[PDB]
Amino acid sequence: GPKFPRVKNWELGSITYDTLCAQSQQDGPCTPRRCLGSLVLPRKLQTRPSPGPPPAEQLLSQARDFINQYYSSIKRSGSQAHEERLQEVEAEVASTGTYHLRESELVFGAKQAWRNAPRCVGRIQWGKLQVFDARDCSSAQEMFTYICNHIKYATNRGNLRSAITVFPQRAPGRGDFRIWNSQLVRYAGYRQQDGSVRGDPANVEITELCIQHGWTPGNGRFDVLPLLLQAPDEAPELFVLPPELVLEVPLEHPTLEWFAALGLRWYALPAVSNMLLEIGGLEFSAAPFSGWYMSTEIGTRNLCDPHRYNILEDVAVCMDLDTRTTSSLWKDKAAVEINLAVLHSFQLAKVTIVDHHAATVSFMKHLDNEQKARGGCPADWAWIVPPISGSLTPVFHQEMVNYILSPAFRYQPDPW
Amino acid sequence: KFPRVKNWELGSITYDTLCAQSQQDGPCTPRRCLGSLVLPRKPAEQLLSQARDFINQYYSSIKRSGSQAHEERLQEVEAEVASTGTYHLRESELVFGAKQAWRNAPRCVGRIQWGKLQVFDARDCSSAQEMFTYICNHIKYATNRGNLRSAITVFPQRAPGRGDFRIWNSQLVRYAGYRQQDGSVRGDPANVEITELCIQHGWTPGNGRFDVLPLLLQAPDEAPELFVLPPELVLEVPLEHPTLEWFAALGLRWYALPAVSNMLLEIGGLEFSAAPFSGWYMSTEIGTRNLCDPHRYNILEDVAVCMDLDTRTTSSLWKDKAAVEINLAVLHSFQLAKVTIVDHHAATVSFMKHLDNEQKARGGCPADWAWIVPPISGSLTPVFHQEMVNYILSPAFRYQPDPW
Ligand code: HEM
Ligand code: HEM
Ligand SMILES: Cc1cc(CCNCc2ccc3ccc(N)nc3c2)ccc1C#N
Ligand SMILES: Cc1cc(CCNCc2ccc3ccc(N)nc3c2)ccc1C#N
Ligand SMILES: C[C@H](O)[C@H](O)[C@H]1CNc2nc(N)[nH]c(=O)c2N1
Ligand SMILES: C[C@H](O)[C@H](O)[C@H]1CNc2nc(N)[nH]c(=O)c2N1
Ligand SMILES: [Zn+2]
Repeated sequence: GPKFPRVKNWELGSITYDTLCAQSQQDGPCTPRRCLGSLVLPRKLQTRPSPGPPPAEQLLSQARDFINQYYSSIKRSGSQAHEERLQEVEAEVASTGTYHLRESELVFGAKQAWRNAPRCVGRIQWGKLQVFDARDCSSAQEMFTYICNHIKYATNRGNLRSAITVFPQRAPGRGDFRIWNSQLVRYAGYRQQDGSVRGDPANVEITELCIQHGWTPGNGRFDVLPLLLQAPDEAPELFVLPPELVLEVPLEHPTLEWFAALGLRWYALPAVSNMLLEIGGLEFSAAPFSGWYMSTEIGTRNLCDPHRYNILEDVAVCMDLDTRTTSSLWKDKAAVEINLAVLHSFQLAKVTIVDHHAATVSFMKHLDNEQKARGGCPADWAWIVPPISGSLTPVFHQEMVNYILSPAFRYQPDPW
Repeated sequence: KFPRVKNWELGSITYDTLCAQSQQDGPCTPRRCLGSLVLPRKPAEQLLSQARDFINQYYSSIKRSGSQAHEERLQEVEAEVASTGTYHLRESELVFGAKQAWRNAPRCVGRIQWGKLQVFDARDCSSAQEMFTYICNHIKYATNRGNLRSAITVFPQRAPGRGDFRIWNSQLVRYAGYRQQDGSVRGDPANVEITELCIQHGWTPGNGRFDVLPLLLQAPDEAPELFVLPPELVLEVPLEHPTLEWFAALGLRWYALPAVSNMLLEIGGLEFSAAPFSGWYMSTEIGTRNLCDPHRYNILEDVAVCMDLDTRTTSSLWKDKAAVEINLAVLHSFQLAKVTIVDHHAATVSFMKHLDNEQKARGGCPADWAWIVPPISGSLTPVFHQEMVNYILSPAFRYQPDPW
């Protein structure tokens, strides 16, 4: 009947229609001929910068759309203040080629970008975001101050709080503010003479950049990287995070006493720093944000990916499993105990964390909330379903519709 | 252009040029991706173009394209369509077509096996009774006392203005699901509807959790008929665990043969509404989905309690622990009973090899990532880290409506 995607839950038998996808103004990577939904970074997901501001016609339409979004969210659509704000944006773009967001618009926009993020299972929390306005920042040194404050506020001694800090937007003929690091906290990856890697192989490139830029390298598996911070039209400067600001959790297992002897650990705060926050056509190239971890990010991906710390076989050996045959399920067994250790250790340390069952259950609640609020919720099934125990969580059995809404967090090319 | 396809574990890149051979729309558009949907939402020149394409594929496959046999065959097909609005395949074409359809199935992790498929031609079938005989033979052949062999049996194609041959059951082997008026379901809840259909066509029910269903077989424009399978035909494996002695006490079992029987086989524009096929099980189908899905047997909590796990909270990972042991028991029991089965690690490793074979052979391979990645331990398998392109190639296996 309804001219919209029909969405089914196969556990419960229930049916919804997504009308929200009608609001999408940007194409994704799929066509009637082939689905490219499993691609991490298709050409249709990456952006590209250009030294001059967008066609004013293009900016204006994106801006008017956002201003409309804003005035709706405060139930003043069609009002005199709504129309005057539009005029003010048209005028500002007409004379300068760009415009600026009021503070409450920036707050609404940051929350909406999170709410719109199809790959995030944590969106039940979308309305609880502390927005630090840093659009006054004028130096790399000052970015560091703002970032340290963010870290202190967000970490809160283990009672984590979601936050984003927004640095000045891209400007016509002026260099970007950029944080070179992909996260505020990253372990070094040192390429050994044998070709193997000590530390986190995900971080080889950023490690060597830090070294090129004068950082004296350690040689551990868990060396915290310094930040490479870039103010407009300047070489990036190097900043060492004071160790007491970086909360870490040593990993131990509730019953396997040898696990603590492994010397594994992870940091408390997942703070992503290389993403572009786009609002009403405005581009915030530096806008780091943080929440708290879902345990599978640490226990399954970062610790067990073959191209990350790759500890599965080591743990399986300690567990005395048969690692000579796939059918012993030694990988599945070790992976479970590693995830358990992550959960147990974070709880012991009083550091906020959520397991993949609690997380996906809460994401189902989010889906129902959004069905009523907006008539749908953009969601990337492959990313929402956790990397272990897929069909054991409710999201596996939930069909999802994926599409791009703005405000958005977007990937952007590396500054170098 | 053509999609750049990357493996994130190895850093290796391919380009899929095979997708350009797709003449059939999937559900996605540039505005929104619908890849996670289980089912699709919904003259004679068209048939003729599909027929030619397929005949071309066939003669290319035996490397005799442009031959006299090739040109004469195209003319036979064209003459037959022009006069009758349809045509018929030669057995060798059908054997090639059935293998290609499996090969092209984006949701199948077992495609390394695609060239090894026994094709039974059952197109000279005129009655439900004859359908039953063919099905029993298929089952006997494919089961092979536990040394499972992949097979397909192809019943007569659809013809305009006449009902289809259909097997109403979704698989040749299904356990009954009896709806207890106290809300619940005894047996397999996936099969409540077929179970009830059987009863009202005269089946005398059981009351167990694992009662094997009769087949409802339908010849064109006739009520379906009921046929009970001879119990010696249905090989089953009692489930036990290698170390937890209490596991056997759960009374769990599963059948050996995954024989799917409700899909439509399309070859060269011709449609085969009954063409049941079978291979062997990947252990997660049974251990994870069939036994642990909340809307299937849903045994996670029973096993967890037996394992004395803390059910009170998600963060004990009781679900994950119990699932692992359930999958282990399935593997162990099948291996003990000498019945073919493949674990999800071995299966995904073979599929990676298959992807590489196909890249060299065809320049790509249609794959549905969400269906290829197993339902436990996803990122622990190599397929999780492999980008895939999904598209429809013909010959194809397709869904079709239930005939009731
Ligand atoms: C509050 C607790 C939160 C949890 C448990 C959570 C969970 C997750 C997880 C598990 C992922 C997948 C990441 C990966 O596999 O690499 C993800 C992705 C994402 N998250 Fe959330 N998140 C939280 C808060 C936030 C916040 C505060 C923001 C932004 C304001 C955010 C925005 C995003 C975005 C944009 C992605 C897509 C990542 C990408 O494409 O690389 N999340 N989240
Ligand atoms: C030889 C051993 C085989 C293995 C291990 C295997 C494995 C699998 C698995 C695990 C699935 C997903 C099923 C689900 O989750 O419901 C699947 C789907 C599928 N398989 Fe294979 N398979 C095998 C043989 C075959 C054969 C012989 C055929 C056809 C001749 C075939 C055609 C298909 C098709 C069409 C699907 C899609 C199912 C659907 O969309 O409902 N497979 N396979
Ligand atoms: C290497 C790579 C990785 C990724 C995913 C990173 N996603 C991390 C992330 C982002 C936001 C998060 C928010 C909360 C949270 N707990 N984890 C979060 C983790 C995408 C593209 C590329 C590339 N190229
Ligand atoms: C409820 C439902 C389920 C499905 C997937 C069934 N897929 C079974 C299947 C098919 C082929 C197989 C081949 C081999 C094998 N081991 N298992 C195989 C299992 C599709 C549509 C609906 C609907 N409506
Ligand atoms: C190839 C595939 O897209 C890739 O491995 C994806 C799959 N799903 C994911 N899901 C999450 N949450 N995070 C990821 O990095 C990925 N990686
Ligand atoms: C909604 C989602 O597409 C659905 O639950 C899918 C996910 N992946 C799957 N993968 C396999 N192999 N089998 C399935 O039934 C499903 N179900
Ligand atoms: Zn798609």
